[PDB]
Amino acid sequence: IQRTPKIQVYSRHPAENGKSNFLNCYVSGFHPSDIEVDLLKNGERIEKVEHSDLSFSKDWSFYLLYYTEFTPTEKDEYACRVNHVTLSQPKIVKWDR
Amino acid sequence: FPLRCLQISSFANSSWTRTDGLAWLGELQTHSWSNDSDTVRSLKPWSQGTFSDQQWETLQHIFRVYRSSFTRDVKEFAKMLRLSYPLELQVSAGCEVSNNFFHVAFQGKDILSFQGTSWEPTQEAPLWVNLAIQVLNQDKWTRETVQWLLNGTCPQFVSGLLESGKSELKKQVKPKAWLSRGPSPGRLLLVCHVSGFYPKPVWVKWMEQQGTQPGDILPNADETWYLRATLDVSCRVKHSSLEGQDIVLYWH
Amino acid sequence: DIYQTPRYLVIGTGKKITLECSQTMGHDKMYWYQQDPGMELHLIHYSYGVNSTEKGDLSSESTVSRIRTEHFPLTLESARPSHTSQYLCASSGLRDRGLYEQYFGPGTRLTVTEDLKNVFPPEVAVFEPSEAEISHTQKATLVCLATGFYPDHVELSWWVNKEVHSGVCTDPQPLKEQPALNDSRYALSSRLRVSATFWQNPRNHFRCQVQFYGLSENDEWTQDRAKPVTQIVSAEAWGRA
Amino acid sequence: NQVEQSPQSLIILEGKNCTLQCNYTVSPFSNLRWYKQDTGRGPVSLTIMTFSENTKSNGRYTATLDADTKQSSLHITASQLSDSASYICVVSDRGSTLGRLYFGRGTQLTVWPDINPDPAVYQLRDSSVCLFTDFDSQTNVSQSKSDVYITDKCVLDMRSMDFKSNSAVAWSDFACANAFNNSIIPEDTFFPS
Ligand SMILES: CCCCC/C=C/C/C=C\CCCCCCCCCC(=O)N[C@@H](CO[C@H]1O[C@H](CO)[C@H](O)[C@H](O)[C@H]1O)[C@H](O)[C@H](O)CCCCCCCCCCCCCC
Ligand SMILES: *[C@@H]1O[C@H](CO)[C@@H](O)[C@H](O)[C@H]1NC(C)=O
Ligand SMILES: *[C@@H]1O[C@H](CO)[C@@H](O)[C@H](O)[C@H]1NC(C)=O
Ligand SMILES: [Mg+2]
Repeated sequence: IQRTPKIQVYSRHPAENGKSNFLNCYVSGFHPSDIEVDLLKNGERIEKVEHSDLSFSKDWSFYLLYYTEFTPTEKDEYACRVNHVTLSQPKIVKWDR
Repeated sequence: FPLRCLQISSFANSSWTRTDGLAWLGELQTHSWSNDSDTVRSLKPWSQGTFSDQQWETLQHIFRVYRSSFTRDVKEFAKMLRLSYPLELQVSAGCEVSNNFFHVAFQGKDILSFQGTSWEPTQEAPLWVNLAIQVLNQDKWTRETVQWLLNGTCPQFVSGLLESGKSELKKQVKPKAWLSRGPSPGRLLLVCHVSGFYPKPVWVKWMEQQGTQPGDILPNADETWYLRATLDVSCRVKHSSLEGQDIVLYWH
Repeated sequence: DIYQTPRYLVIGTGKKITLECSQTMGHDKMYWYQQDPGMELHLIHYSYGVNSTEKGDLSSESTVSRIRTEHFPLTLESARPSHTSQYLCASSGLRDRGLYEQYFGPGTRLTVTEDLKNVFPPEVAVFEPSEAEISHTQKATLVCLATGFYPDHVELSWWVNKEVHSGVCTDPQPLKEQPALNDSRYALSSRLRVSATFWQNPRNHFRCQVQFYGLSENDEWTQDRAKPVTQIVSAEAWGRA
Repeated sequence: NQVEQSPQSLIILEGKNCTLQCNYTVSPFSNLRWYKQDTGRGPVSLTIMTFSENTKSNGRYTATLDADTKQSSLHITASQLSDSASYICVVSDRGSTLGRLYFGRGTQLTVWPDINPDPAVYQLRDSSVCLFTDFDSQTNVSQSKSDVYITDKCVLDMRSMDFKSNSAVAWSDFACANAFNNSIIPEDTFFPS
């Protein structure tokens, strides 16, 4: 129950409405390692989302990446929800277009 | 390019554990290992290195024994030292091409390491770590076996790796950049986006005005990176891929 | 260097038994086992050092207290007829080689009864050889019989003029005089066999010492009898031509 | 049970050498011990070996260590009467004091005398009592049927005259010519008057 996560959301390529892209959510600097990360679309979490192997850095805090294939549109809103022990309630960062 | 063998062990309670591990050859991960995998997985088609197939099974066996032993050992140290669950130990082994290292950490804090021919606790380590060291240093065979891997095996292995799979290591990829408008702090927010580069090292500044805030280097799924540089009010980017070509973007 | 006192210990039910185990060498690792005569060794308690006490294989009502490095006492909150067994103490530590070996304690036999009045001192009677044995085999066999005692905590040796061991054997385990009662008295038999000549010389003194372990000073008594304390009973014998 | 150990019990004659076994499925394996436990006393460590070794000697005791097939056997050489005991084989799974210890149930060893037998039943006067004596190992004594008490076989050695004999005292109208009726007896037995 020490260090709290840091969520950053971004896309591989410059998002264009109608062109395929990759949504990226990067969580880092948290401790301990138990964590719940989900990519949201219009409030609902995306089910086919792949992530990388949990890893830590030189300061013994953990980072992680969740990503998925997506085609951004004008009406579609996206976000990345995270749950940690250092949080009272699941914090959510939205992806700015 | 250091070879870092990482390991994260979580102990929810007395009877629920998981220990997963991975290996970073430089900025690029080369192996993977999960609690529910009886073997070690190979990510890149050269994670075996130059080591023979009749010897790669020896490393396979060793880590299997280590994993089940480490888990029972921490479970038992928890009883001895009255340590209260949950417990989180990370282990940062490794070496390079040739000093090595073996640091372990408890609840995200350094408590000990393997210096010399045995285990030596850290400076700001709690008192009860001395109890662990006193018992860790009783196992003679384990102490020499770490040496047999750190001083001889691992340095010979990284040699084999850095040869078998060097094309992917000196691999250069030219990035791409674009400028955007950030949420106005009559102040505005200039944002210089950079993505797709390789390797990790990079230099991006808002040229240079003494107010540029070059953000962290965020990773992409394709083993590349992403950078977001901001300014509160052109933008210059130099990378190894694009030789000399400084990616200057004009506003607006 | 690991001692255990006492070697024998008879107590009444309901009371609290406390077994002393000590060591001189500075080993932090000590054990407690329970063994039934003929069965194996089960772990009931161990310790990694002071204040550390762990439960072993069997979940025994026994409890231990490691407060000094050199001591490791074991305690029964309330005795019972099923808690009658032998209790062995042990200790791990760096020996002659580079390995951490285990030294075992001498041991402590324990007997729980229903009433301390059931404890009876042994009765010894030395029997004298046969003339047929001296005529057929030219050897003489003496026989010591200690009977009617409780519990089965009895040590026997042959004192000649000096305790001897050659030409001597004794029962491995006593035999109960009443096979029915859950708490019966016992009996033992040793044997001394020297040459006929040695026995026919009247300048020889033969004595059969039976070491009985019984009640102590702290123990209570409610009857018109002498408390069966740790005493010795015997019977003498002289040669004859 | 991870540490098996055969044979359960056995009975041999003196002078002969036997071989006791001990098969373990404990892993990982660090060291392995053998203990000798007299009836009434505590375990006394005969030897202790690690996987690199496969033969250690304690004078007349020689344990081996088949580290590949995970077994180990103790070879008691020139077994005398003093070797009658329990033989316990325990395997540790660590090289420190942080390990578990795995005890086998042990092997019960009995050593009998190789008997010039002159079986006879004498009668002894008090200070009554009978006496079965001077028979060979094959002769066995049975117990009672009530008020009759009979002991087991017992071996004495007069190291003086270099002589060893068995014995079995019985006591209780009780006649010595009917005492060992529940027990088998040779037809070449002596009875006095
Ligand atoms: C290149 C591919 C990489 C893939 C991902 C890799 C990730 C690697 C992460 C970590 C690697 C750690 C190093 C690997 C293990 C090297 C040493 C192994 C020694 C070992 O297994 N030793 C085992 C087996 O040994 C036993 O069995 C042996 C025979 O089989 C002998 O009989 C021994 O005497 C006997 O003891 C022992 O049981 C050790 O106790 C194992 C744990 C000790 C390791 C270091 C622990 C550090 C302290 C942690 C706890 C602190 C306090 C917590 C409260
Ligand atoms: C231990 O933790 C796991 C995961 O939280 C849980 O499912 C399990 O029931 C726990 N066990 C105990 C003893 O509480
Ligand atoms: C990790 O693996 C062991 C068996 O190898 C298992 O018993 C344990 O519960 C596992 N932890 C998990 C699945 O969370
Ligand atoms: Mg000490």
